[PDB]
Amino acid sequence: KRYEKLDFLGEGQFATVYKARIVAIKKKDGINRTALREIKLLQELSHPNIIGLLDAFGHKSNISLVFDFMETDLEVIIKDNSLVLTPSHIKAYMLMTLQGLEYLHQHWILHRDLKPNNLLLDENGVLKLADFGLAKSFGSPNRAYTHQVVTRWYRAPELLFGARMYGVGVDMWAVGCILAELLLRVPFLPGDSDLDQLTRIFETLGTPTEEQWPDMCSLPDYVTFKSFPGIPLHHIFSAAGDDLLDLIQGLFLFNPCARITATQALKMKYFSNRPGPTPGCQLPRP
Amino acid sequence: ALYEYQPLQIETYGPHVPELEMLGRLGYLNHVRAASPQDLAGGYTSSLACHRALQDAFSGLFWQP
Amino acid sequence: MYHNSSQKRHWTFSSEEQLARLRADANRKFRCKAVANGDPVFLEPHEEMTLCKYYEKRLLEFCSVFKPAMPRSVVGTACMYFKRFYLNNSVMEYHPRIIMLTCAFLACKVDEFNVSSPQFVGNLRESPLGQEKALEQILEYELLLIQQLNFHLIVHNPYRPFEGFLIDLKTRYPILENPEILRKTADDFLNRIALTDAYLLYTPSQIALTAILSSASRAGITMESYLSESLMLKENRTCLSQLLDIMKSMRNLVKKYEPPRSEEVAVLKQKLERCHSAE
Ligand SMILES: COc1ccccc1CNc1cc(NC[C@H]2CCNC[C@@H]2O)nc2c(C(C)C)cnn12
Repeated sequence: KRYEKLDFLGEGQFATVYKARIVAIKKKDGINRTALREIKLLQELSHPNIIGLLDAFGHKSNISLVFDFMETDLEVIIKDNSLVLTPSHIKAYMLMTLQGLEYLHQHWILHRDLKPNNLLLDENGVLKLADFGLAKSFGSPNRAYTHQVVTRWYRAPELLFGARMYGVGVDMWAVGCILAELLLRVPFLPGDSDLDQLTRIFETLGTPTEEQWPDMCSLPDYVTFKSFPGIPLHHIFSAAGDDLLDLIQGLFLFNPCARITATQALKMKYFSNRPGPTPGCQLPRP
Repeated sequence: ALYEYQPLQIETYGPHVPELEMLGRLGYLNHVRAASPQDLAGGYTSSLACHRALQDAFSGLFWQP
Repeated sequence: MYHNSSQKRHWTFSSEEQLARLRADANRKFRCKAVANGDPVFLEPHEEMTLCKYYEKRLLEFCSVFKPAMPRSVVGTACMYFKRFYLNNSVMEYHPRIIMLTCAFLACKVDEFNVSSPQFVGNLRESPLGQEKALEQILEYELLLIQQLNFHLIVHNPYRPFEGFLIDLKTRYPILENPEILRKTADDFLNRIALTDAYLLYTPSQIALTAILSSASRAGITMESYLSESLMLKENRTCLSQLLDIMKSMRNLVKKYEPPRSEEVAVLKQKLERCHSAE
């Protein structure tokens, strides 16, 4: 085509990503449904904090997708010991993630794969949601989805309890986990199994009650845990202010209906309080 | 260099859709199927279906090709 | 959302004349290729349109008896794919019986209607070897169909707007005591609007509202106050004029629709298979 290969960027089990000239090219059942999902969703979306699909082409039952080239991701930022993550940096990353997510949610799409390495960063410091291979439209009672979505460490408790019907909470919980990972620099809730994921969630944040989550027991794979009191958030996050703790509390509410939406999160005092989010050019470059 | 919220202003080219919060107040939710407790526990409410249906009904109703 | 969708941006055209131009370009360009390769073998554009209408009916009833039951959104997506494909391609180059199956096959994936290729092809009345050969043909044409759609796969159908209008009527228009009796006759009218080119000329909301008001008129209920005071069009008079004109134009597209004649199709199919056996 009109794109000359320059570098090999990565290998996921459904596609090989390579730099090209700068863009990133991602190369009996027919064309793969993950690629078709990416095409069909990203063609209908245009926002600065969502990865832009620039073109698609291919041959036979193969296909390649052209994307804006991204410099790094949030996982590399988190794991880089030499980068100090000031509160302004965390505010900037959260703001961009939430604005992209607000736009995505107004168009009735859930990302369902939010994690630090899916929050890509470009050379201008602009964060973009990427990897829409699990993304799906929501708001339709005619559609029933799967619960195993979202990587385990970022999977919301209603997904772990097996919710076949869910809204934006599955994204917001992951957002909270990402936020926690930005604060602690280690995965907040690193469960090695779904049961162990729920165990770590309840050990840290407390076992929810009926008042906390009225229909908790109606989820098909619900199962009862020991009453863990939970660790108060200000003990877990010892350097966070009250505004940040309120945001974290909102993102980790066990009730998915009560869990704060992207719009509600953006309206919180934390984002409007001092200090302001750093400009993109000043964000730390690994 | 502080941030302030400003809502997404995207032209729908159609009649105004009432907010999620107001749908029960305005009597819309009387005409959609209620969310089951299993659906509610996952965060799915009838308000979502109602809001999306109204948004699609009004989207581009006035637009000319 | 429709209002910033690819369907609105690229696949809603100004007039029926423009669609006629696009189809004429397609027919002319295939004729130029056929003469540059090696007379009344060719189909005229109205002959192509007759065959396209016949094969769209075939696509409809293929989806109608498809097992497992196919959602209406998938069917509408597949029909829109068929219409869009033949705007810029000739039935003499790509056979509509393969293309309609490919459209259904792709719409099943796009609308997340999980179907295995074996159970997709099991719906064809063919010997198993014929099912395999059909599947191979579909897999051959899948990327071609996607390219000819310009990778615009999300199709906004009138069904959810229809439901939303019913909600809004039940909630805000009490003088229509029971809007639900408007459903059947509106649905019928939607099905007629779908046979025309309206899906390429009007927004899905406009189509749904036209069907609803046509149903109300068939029941002799007037709905001018729903438009003027509920949708608040009495405050922007030119908007009400434009909307009423759109709905009248749609009703006339349905009025002047001519189904393919069976003798016509019988002859045109022989011409089409003659075109595809040769070349
Ligand atoms: C090696 O240096 C790094 C390091 C970290 C992040 C990015 C780069 C280089 N750039 C890059 C890699 C990349 N890897 C494929 C997936 C891997 C799992 N997480 C989602 C990713 O997309 N994908 C893209 C895109 C598109 C295809 C979204 C645009 N840039 N880019």
